Amino acid sequence: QAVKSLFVTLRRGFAGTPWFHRRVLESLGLKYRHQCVEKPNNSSIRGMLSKVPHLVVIETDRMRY
Amino acid sequence: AHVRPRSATGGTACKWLRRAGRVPGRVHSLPGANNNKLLVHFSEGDVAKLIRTFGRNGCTARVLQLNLVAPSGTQLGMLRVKPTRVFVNAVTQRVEGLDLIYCPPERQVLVDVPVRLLNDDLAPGVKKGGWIALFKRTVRYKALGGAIPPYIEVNVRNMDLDQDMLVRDMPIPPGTKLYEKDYNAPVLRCTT
Amino acid sequence: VFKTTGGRSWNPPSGLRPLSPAQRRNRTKNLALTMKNMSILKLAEANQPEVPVRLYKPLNFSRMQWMKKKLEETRAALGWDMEARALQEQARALRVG
Amino acid sequence: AQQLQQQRVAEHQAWVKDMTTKFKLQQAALRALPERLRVLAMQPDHTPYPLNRKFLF
Amino acid sequence: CQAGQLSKQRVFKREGINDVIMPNTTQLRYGTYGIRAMASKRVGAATIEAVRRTLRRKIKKTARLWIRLSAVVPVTRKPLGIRMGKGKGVIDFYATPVRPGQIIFEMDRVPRKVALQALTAAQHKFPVKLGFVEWS
RNA sequence: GGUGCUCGGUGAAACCGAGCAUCCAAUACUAAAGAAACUUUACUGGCUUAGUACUGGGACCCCAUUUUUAGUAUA
Ligand SMILES: [Mg+2]
Ligand SMILES: [Mg+2]
Repeated sequence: QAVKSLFVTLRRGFAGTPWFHRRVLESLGLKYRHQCVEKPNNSSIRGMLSKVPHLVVIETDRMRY
Repeated sequence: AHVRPRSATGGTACKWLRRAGRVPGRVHSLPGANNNKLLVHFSEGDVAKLIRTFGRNGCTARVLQLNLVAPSGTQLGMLRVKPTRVFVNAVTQRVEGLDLIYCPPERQVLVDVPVRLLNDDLAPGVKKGGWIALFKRTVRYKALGGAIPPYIEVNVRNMDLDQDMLVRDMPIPPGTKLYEKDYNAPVLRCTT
Repeated sequence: VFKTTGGRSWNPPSGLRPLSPAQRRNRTKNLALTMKNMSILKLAEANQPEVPVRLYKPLNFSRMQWMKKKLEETRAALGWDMEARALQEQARALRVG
Repeated sequence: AQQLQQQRVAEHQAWVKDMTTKFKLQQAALRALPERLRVLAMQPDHTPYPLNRKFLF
Repeated sequence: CQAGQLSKQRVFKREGINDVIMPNTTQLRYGTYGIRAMASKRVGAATIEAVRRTLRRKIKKTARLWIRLSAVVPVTRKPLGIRMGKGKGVIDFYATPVRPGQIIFEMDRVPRKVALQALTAAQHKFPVKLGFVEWS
């Protein structure tokens, strides 16, 4: 039941978003809406994701399977 | 006073507790070695009852019997606790916290006892003219756990203008030390 | 938003028009997604394996093009004995193979 | 100069040891006796001196 | 209701919105029956004297009136035809900052029914809402 | 064996000979200052129709733990 990775999907856009949330979304590797990337589970990725929880849809690899 | 242990709260559990109809609080005494404080949540009916029949800023002159209730080894618990600094609101005057102190029958707890003023109707100074002012209402002093005094009755049968009741002379129960004794400040004055 | 006066109609003459149930349904859906995001973050923090997972990433396009340019300018800047020297150890590797 | 400090140090120290021992005796004197005897013992006033006490001539 | 000082100084901010809900200047300290505000509003000296006489009309000589607010904040108002700019205007009137939890009129043992009667006339002449608080 | 208050001694040092307070080798109250902990809440970051749309951080003061003192007591 160990969370090996996370799957992060944009549900919002880039327009109207402040530049620092925009930079966090850039460094997560998300560019377009409805785009899902697979991210590791370490404290760096979790810090990036906790900065922007209202713009993304996070899900566990087991959940996505 | 039915309460529950309230494991982990900040300011968001407290807003949800207040919406759920509960009032938070804690008991702090170091009963066993360090303080081992216990967080608790009461109800607005219980807290309103204490602040109505005993009043706010008073109510610390009694040792209420707390009831630790589960929401058996879970539904058991009764502690002797004394109120300290009930947290009222300054707009709607609702009460948001209790902060009680555990008060076993032997204790050196500080108690803020009120002033009841025994004989306002009869005094020579009050009937020459006017009334009497009460500057130091609720004089606080040390007490014992099993003998906390609910009321302090200052004797006002014989006071006149320029005759003041000082904090130094007050009814002192046995084993109940006055906290501030070196001061000579006017608790009562016949101001006209 | 939040303007009643000033000649520009950002609102009706009444200073707003409050939330229809469609708007409240949309805000409830978005808040539910945000709550599941931070709950999933707490669960992933509490269930992270020791020696965490590294995923395979390729070189980005900038390193890739830079290092292909660098490798192509190694190829022009090689000495005369070099490809025979590489071929000798290439043969010697597969004699031991 | 060692002797010069020794004279004053020995004289002043012997005198202040005498005063502190007298202070010890007057501290321990007034305890085997009831409170009225304390009241006579703890009266902090003195009669003015009679001036007929001629000093070292 | 006037700034009892030597300097005709000037101010920058005219607001007092901050809440003191916990034990923070929320209990009565001089009287036993108190009148408090419920929302923040900067109020002028003329209103303070008008409410003070309006509730003093319902107060006997054996009832002290502990006022808690003193008008010591200069307010600068420009005259009618002055164009916008060219420095700060002259001091016109004195005002006070009122916070949502401040008791502004606290009374002694004048009866609670008469204290509630005085509160109604005070709240009629006052711009922001008023509330009843007692020593209890 | 410890710090000081100063008499002197040289080298400018710092220690030496004295002689009192505890450091050890006390308990029991009171008034100061600090230390770390913490309920509640102000205050805030993000979100925001301006907070029965939320969520993270989080004081000050009081109470309670305790340290450096000083003053008043004990045989
Ligand atoms: Mg956007
Ligand atoms: Mg918050």
